[PDB]
Amino acid sequence: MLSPADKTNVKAAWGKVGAHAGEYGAEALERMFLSFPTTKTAFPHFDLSHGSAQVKGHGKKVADALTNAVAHVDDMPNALSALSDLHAHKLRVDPVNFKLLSHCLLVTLAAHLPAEFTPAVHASLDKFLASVSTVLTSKYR
Amino acid sequence: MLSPADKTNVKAAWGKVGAHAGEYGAEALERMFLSFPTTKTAFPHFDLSHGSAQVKGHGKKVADALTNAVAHVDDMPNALSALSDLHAHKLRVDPVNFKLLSHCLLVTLAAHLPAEFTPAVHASLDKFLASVSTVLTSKYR
Amino acid sequence: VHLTPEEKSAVTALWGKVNVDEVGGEALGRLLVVYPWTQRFFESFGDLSTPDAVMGNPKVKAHGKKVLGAFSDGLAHLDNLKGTFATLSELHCDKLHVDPENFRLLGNVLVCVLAHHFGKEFTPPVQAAYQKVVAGVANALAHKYH
Amino acid sequence: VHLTPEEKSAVTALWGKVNVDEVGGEALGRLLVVYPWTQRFFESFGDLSTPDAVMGNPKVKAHGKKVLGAFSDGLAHLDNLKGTFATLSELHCDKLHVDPENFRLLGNVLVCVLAHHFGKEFTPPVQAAYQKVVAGVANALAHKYH
Ligand code: HEM
Ligand code: HEM
Ligand code: HEM
Ligand code: HEM
Repeated sequence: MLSPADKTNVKAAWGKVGAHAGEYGAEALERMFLSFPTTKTAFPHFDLSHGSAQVKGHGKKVADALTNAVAHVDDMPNALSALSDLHAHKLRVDPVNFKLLSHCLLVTLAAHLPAEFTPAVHASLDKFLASVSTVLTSKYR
Repeated sequence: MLSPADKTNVKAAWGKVGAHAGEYGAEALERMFLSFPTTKTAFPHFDLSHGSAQVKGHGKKVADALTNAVAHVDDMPNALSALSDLHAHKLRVDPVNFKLLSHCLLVTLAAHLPAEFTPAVHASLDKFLASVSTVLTSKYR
Repeated sequence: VHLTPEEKSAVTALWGKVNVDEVGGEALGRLLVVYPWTQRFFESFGDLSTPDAVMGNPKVKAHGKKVLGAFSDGLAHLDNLKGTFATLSELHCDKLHVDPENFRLLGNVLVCVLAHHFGKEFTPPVQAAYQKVVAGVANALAHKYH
Repeated sequence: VHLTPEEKSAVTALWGKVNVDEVGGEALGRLLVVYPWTQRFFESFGDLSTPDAVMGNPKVKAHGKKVLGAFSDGLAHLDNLKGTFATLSELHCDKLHVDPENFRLLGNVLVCVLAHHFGKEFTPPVQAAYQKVVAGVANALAHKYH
């Protein structure tokens, strides 16, 4: 459960990301693929070479979905309902992988927001992606 | 989220458990300490030897909170609030351990209730133990 | 893996009483029922909509015996699981795209099944030795992933 | 720890630029603020109720340096982590009673701190080398648990 303070922190930090979202989503993906290679089994149809257009396109989508969740932080389960059915019923990606991508999103954010990635903020962002992950995984069984 | 068939399967299984609840809780604890020795770090104050009285007593406590939760299966968060508080603010056991004990409770049930541990019932119980766990870790931060 | 002799021998004696056909069928099926997302890899097996259907599926049963058949052969090689399962890891990674986390899950289901079948004989010490074999097998199956 | 030589040089090269005293304190601080349950081990450290209380606590800073000093020392022995950390492993198990998952948590927070400090210089390839390193340190610290 997010606290008022968490929502404030997430809005602030995500606010400074701004129009870098897509770019930061693609980098998270690249980070994940290199640090945790078992995550690649979920993308066999993709070309995963550095600078790949599929990876870039996928980053934007992921980033847009996270921008939506921030715009709907008091109603995330309904705002992400659709994405949640998709993962549970079509994609069927193991849950363990959501933590790995969450970790990588934080690393990317930390790499790009020196001034905003304070401790309290890191704590809030980590609680946020943990909640996003929980919703997207809620209907797996 | 537990479906009605889940609640029905869990209720049936646990009902057969009957007066063996405490004996099975102690058994699961014992299988956990041996199978997953890192879990012993949470009980440096207990005598952990076979058949010791602290494990027995503790098995019953756990087993009773589980009976309570099956009886309040539609209202878990409320029924387990105090235990949820206790784990998050005092004991502060690492969330990762809940999965290990859960698994050992399933092995203990499979072992004692062969006719009742059908695949659908295995599924339901795994889901119930997972929800109990979620509830007991929901206030950690 | 780091298996004590009393451990090595608890594993071996029990496995001698295992009906690999029934046990592999029951393990793979329970995997598909208890963790439904694992059904992705087996779409072409048929109807997997209900536990009953899963459990009665012949391709699931035959697949279970093949899997447990290979597990069985690896138990004669506990000092070299990595070399024994090397080409199997490569295939699972490169041709089949199976997340290793699935191996871990199959392993725990397998431990539930052995318990179900053997009751009292599947004691806490016997179980601790099977958890080590099962993780060791999963680890070896994941070893060549890149 | 299976590390390529280019992985080993990228790790070492960056570590060359780290101020361990300060990074030691940042990482231990953030662990306690982000994963507040980990505070159950430092109740004698006084006030840990808000982030500045934690991050500014002199005992937290002094302990952070102590923790990262030994990590650092392990970076000079990447081929023998297990041996290098064996007495620390025993200690954390038998005296301190620290669950090993805590070593993984710290590992991940350290990677974020390195990325916070170094920015773009902490490239995807460099992070991946650091991930292998922090996992090996965590495994080595856990290895004598029993
Ligand atoms: C923060 C967590 C995640 C979010 C917000 C997210 C969001 C999305 C979105 C918006 C899509 C696009 C679906 C469409 O076309 O409308 C998608 C697809 C997909 N995601 Fe998830 N995703 C997340 C995590 C994951 C992770 C952990 C995995 C597994 C590693 C994953 C694997 C996939 C795959 C394989 C697709 C389909 C890609 C394709 O074939 O084009 N996602 N995700
Ligand atoms: C199935 C999930 C669990 C349930 C339902 C449960 C339930 C309980 C109950 C009823 C108590 C006694 C509280 C009291 O005296 O008022 C307790 C305490 C405790 N639990 Fe949890 N527990 C669970 C999982 C775990 C986890 C996995 C561990 C860590 C390995 C754990 C560690 C402890 C510890 C150390 C105590 C205090 C023991 C003592 O000093 O007597 N529990 N739990
Ligand atoms: C003890 C762990 C496991 C072992 C030893 C094992 C072994 C095998 C073997 C021997 C084959 C036959 C390959 C061939 O024909 O050359 C196979 C095929 C396969 N396995 Fe595994 N496996 C394990 C776990 C898993 C699990 C957990 C999954 C996914 C849930 C999985 C998915 C597959 C798939 C998709 C195939 C191909 C089936 C086909 O040809 O249609 N395996 N496995
Ligand atoms: C990189 C991993 C770590 C290393 C290399 C490390 C190393 C050390 C060292 C050198 C000491 C002092 C030894 C002594 O007092 O005799 C120490 C003490 C301690 N460590 Fe670890 N540590 C690590 C991670 C952790 C973390 C994750 C925790 C807990 C969440 C922890 C808890 C403690 C505690 C409680 C002490 C004793 C503090 C006191 O004096 O009151 N350590 N550690």
